[PDB]
Amino acid sequence: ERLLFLRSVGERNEIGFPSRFKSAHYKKPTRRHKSARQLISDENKRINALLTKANKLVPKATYFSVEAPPSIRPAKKYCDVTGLKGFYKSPTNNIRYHNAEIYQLIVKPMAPGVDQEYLKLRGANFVL
Amino acid sequence: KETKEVYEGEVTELTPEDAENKTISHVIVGLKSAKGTKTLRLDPTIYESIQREKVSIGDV
Amino acid sequence: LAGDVISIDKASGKITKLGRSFARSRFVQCPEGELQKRKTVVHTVSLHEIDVINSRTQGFLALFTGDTGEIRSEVRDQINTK
Amino acid sequence: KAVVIDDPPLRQTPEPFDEQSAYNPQSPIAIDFGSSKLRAGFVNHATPTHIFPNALTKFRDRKLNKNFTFVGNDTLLDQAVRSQSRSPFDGPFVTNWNLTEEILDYTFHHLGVVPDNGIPNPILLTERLATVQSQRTNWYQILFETYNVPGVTFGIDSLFSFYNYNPSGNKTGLVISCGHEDTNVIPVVDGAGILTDAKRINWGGHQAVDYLNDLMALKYPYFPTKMSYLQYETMYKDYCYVSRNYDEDIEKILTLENLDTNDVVVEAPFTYDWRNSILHLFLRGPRPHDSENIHEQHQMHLNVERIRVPEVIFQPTMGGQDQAGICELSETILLKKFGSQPGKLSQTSIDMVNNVLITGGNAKVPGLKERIVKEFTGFLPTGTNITVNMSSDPSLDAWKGMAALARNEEQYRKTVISKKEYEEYGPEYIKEHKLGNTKYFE
Repeated sequence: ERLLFLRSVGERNEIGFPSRFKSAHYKKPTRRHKSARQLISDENKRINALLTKANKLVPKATYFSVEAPPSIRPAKKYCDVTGLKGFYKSPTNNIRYHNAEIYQLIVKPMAPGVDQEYLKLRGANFVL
Repeated sequence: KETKEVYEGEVTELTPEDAENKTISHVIVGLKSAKGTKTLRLDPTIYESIQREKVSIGDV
Repeated sequence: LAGDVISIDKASGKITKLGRSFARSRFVQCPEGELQKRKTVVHTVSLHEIDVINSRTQGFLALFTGDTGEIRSEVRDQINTK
Repeated sequence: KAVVIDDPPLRQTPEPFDEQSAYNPQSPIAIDFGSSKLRAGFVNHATPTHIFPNALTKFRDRKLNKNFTFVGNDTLLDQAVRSQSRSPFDGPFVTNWNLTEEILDYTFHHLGVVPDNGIPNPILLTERLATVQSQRTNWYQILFETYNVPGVTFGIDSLFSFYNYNPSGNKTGLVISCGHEDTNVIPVVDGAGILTDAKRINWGGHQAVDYLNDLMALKYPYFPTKMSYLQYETMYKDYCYVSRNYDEDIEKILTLENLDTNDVVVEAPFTYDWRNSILHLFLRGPRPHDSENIHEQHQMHLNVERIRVPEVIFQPTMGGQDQAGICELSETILLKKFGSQPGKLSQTSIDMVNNVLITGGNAKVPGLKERIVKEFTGFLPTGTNITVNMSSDPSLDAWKGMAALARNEEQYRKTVISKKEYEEYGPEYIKEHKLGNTKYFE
């Protein structure tokens, strides 16, 4: 009864393989999912190719040029597990902690392989 | 009867213009607080007092 | 060096060496946790010291050398109002 | 003050679909290919007729050919097809183009347009900033030779939003968009979006919900049940706001007098003093922990740091992206560019300050406006008047930008590209109209 409702909205919806909203002279060529990172990669390759055939022409507006630059003022340090002002950082696993209770209850008994998980949120998951 | 006018805030900019005639003609210093910012024009003696206090960029 | 116990003042940039810790190789025990701690120090200063300080011709060294030289009345009345 | 539990469930829509058979074969179609929400409608109507989450499912049913119930709120009709629903729109831009053709076929069914050749109407397209050229060639293909559209123009949706709330088209202003996936700040001079000067932040709202998921998972590693990502957006939209100033709040955010009103606890669905311990206050809030109670094992004590997930827009360094925040971008734009120097604002910069528009799907968070005006008056000289504008729905205003360019006909002819120009110039051609993208080179 619940399944037949989904089918009911389905036959309210379906379009056959020759679609009505079609150009009447088109079909589907080859189409694979190409990675967005790969799209940025070969866009970079195309601008690099164009610039290297141009100089031997500053780009006016690309995806790379409109990316925001890094900040010039020093970034504020925060505690990695509690989010407060991280005054201290552990010398073993490089985790910024708030105070003594945090350190002795979390940072010292922390299992290996999760400090990289904490540093991934800050974008310093050094381990690769 | 005297008036006391004061300037408070952070040194964002410190550009000493020389205009020799080795000796700086004037220094343009911009201050900044929570309510806004304001730029000042200062003589050589205030610049020498600034170098006395070891004021750099970012000091209140 | 390694093994020393020191006190670092962040605001004034003053370091004081409290002493070497318990390393066999002066000896003072290792301090307790919770660094960057709030410490309240209560200061008691006599009015004569403020009178000597506020008189600009006398440094604080007149409190020890004992050469104050007839501190005037206007610095004293300024101190009393302050 | 008794503890109240909060349920995280989202119900289903029993009425997903509706359309009208009558249509105008001359009136164009206004579309918005939104990441979080696809918006559709005609020209003559003021508000968009169809709003949809831009998602599809390929529902497989035995004995009935395994292709059912594709696009719309019918995905929200059942929780199972909601869970399997695949939004094709990736990080930059969409990956699966025939999936997009399924969306366009569905909405062309839902405007009720009877098909004449491919499409008998102009199509009003939205498009992200600084698009990859292969993406726009695929757009040219999927429009022109797949759907036979007479004319398509595409531009930055926030620029159309800027035009929508200042319809003269020649005003000077600053627009800051906070979209679903990226957010960006564009300066506009004389109604022309100068795209050499704009900057883009790779955070958006997708990564905000991802950050909230990661923090809530790391805070409670031994949580019994798993909590859904739709429930994460429910929790994000419900309990989140932006601080007036982040720097003095975080010292006070675990003070005991603060936790009475700051902390709200969420209940997951199911069927050595504590005042000295700051872990107890962080993990379990202002009521003592009941370690035996099945409610407390399923209690999600957030709002201890509800400020941290919206605040990463102003500082992307907690997000891991080494990009300057919105405040620094505003410093560089308003005090170093268009002839303005620190201490002397040019007239264009003062006009940009006088008209600041913020828009997008991520502007629904409270507290953004006062933080923006206080950060702006932090660095601007005294007496510089700052006027910042908000919508009733900041996400829905790009569709009104579509309607506004559809109204203004003498401006509409400049933006519209044709089939003849596309075939003459190839897919590597973009009109450099002011309310849209510019050429990659001079």
